[PDB]
Amino acid sequence: RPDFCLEPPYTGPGKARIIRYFYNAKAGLAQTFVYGGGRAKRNNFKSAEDALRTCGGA
Repeated sequence: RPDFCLEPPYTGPGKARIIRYFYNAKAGLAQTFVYGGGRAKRNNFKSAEDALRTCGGA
């Protein structure tokens, strides 16, 4: 599994409220989070389906 997939989400310092997806380590689900619009980390997807294709598999 890529090495960023089990990290908590990262809002960053931006002031936007963009609804992105992260792969939730505990649950194994794609979940929404509020992204601030800059300085993303890699557990940050535009859709649930992208989060699962990248992070869902062991």
